[PDB]
Formats: sequence, C-alpha cells, structure tokens
Amino acid sequence: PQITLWKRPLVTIKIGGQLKEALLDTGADDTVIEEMSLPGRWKPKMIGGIGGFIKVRQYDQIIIEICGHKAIGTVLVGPTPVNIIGRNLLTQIGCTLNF
Amino acid sequence: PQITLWKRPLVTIKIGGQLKEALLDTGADDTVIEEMSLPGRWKPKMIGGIGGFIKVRQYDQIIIEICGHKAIGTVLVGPTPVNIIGRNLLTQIGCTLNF
Ligand SMILES: Cc1cccc(C)c1OCC(=O)N[C@@H](Cc1ccccc1)[C@H](O)C(=O)N1CSC(C)(C)[C@H]1C(=O)N[C@H]1c2ccccc2C[C@H]1O
Repeated sequence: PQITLWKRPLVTIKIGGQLKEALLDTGADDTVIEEMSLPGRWKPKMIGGIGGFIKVRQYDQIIIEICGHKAIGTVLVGPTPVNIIGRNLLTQIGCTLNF
Repeated sequence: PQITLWKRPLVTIKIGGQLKEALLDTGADDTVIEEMSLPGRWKPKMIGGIGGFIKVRQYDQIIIEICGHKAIGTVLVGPTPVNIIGRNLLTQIGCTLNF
C-alpha cells in the first residue's frame, strides 16, 4: 500500500497468534513492542529516544506479520509508549519513503 | 526521491538561515530541532516518546526547505538527541510510506 502521513501510520501486526496495533516508524532503528511473552532466550539492549534511554529485552528470529506481510526478525520488548515497527522490519517488508 | 531504510533516512534541511542534518521520522507527530534561534513568538510544550518527556519551545509558521521542497509549519526547539522532521512537515513535501 501507499500510506500518507496526515494521521499516525498505525497498522495491524500479528505476533504470537495475536493482533496488535503498531506504528510504522522510520526514526526507529529497531522494533519495540509492549510487555508480552516471546519464546526463546533474550539478551539485554539499551535504546535511546526523545526522553532518554530505556532497557529492553532483545528476542531474535521472531515471526511477525505487518499488515499481512510476513517477516522474521529481531523484536525488542519493553516499556515503550507505543508499539513501534522500526527499520529492521520495514526493510524486510520492502518499505521505502517516497516524495 | 525514493529513500530506502537500510540506514537512517538523514536529509539536509534549511531552517532559520542554517543548514542542519535531520531524520525523516514517521513516528514523530511534530518536528523538533536542537537548540537554535527562531523568529517570532513561542509557547512551551512537553513532548514524549521512549524514555519519557522533554520540554521544548513551540514556534509556529516557520519556513523550511527539504531537498528542494519548501514547506511551512510548526517547529519545536529543545534538547532533542537527534534533529527530527515529523509528520507535520512530511505531509507538506508529499512524503509517503510505500510497500
Ligand atoms: C528502537 C530503537 C533502537 C535503537 C536505536 C534507536 C534510535 C531506536 O529508536 C528509538 C526512538 O525512540 N526513536 C524515535 C525517534 C528518535 C531517534 C533518536 C533519538 C530520539 C528519538 C522514534 O522514531 C519516534 O519518533 N518515536 C518513538 S516512541 C513514539 C512512537 C511516541 C515516537 C516519538 O517519540 N514521538 C514523539 C515525538 C518525537 C519528535 C517530535 C515530537 C514528538 C511528539 C511524539 O509524537
């Protein structure tokens, strides 16, 4: 699809068999989702945003669908204000900025 | 142009007679620039994201140029770690997400 930016670019994602809302976020290097269960081992990561830094859990090779497009990649879990789909997964689904 | 997301989508902007590098950020409602002087009145504002909130000064009706595209809109000035072009200016240059 072509998504304009007059409103927040909110989309539906599927992760762990569940539907969630997330923001397509070109300013995010990585993808961050609110507290939830994911399988496997995790490693620590720090990420810095407009207000400072937060600690998150990094899960690798996670199955995720973004507006029906299938991706498999890294997903961070932590106290993010909103679920964010960052460049690591935007590149997987072939998303570009255009003007 | 068409801008891929393998790297951070950084562009050169002209604002207040100055050249700055900034991030094309679909996750930001508004545009925020590191400390600089801008003409006219301003109002204080709090903006929030990962890691919480920062206080900025809101300047309205500020002219900017991004890759040959002039626009006008609100610009926030404050202690942002990265200069960010948000949706309020991205719309005006006709920027979209496509996949
Ligand atoms: C995930 C990650 C991993 C590794 C490295 C980096 C840089 C990562 O990205 C971190 C990040 O937070 N990224 C931010 C942008 C960013 C990058 C670097 C430093 C600081 C911030 C993300 O894109 C984003 O905007 N966001 C994120 S939360 C949000 C959707 C509310 C939005 C935001 O702040 N929006 C608020 C905002 C921002 C600017 C102006 C106005 C407003 C109002 C509100 O809408």
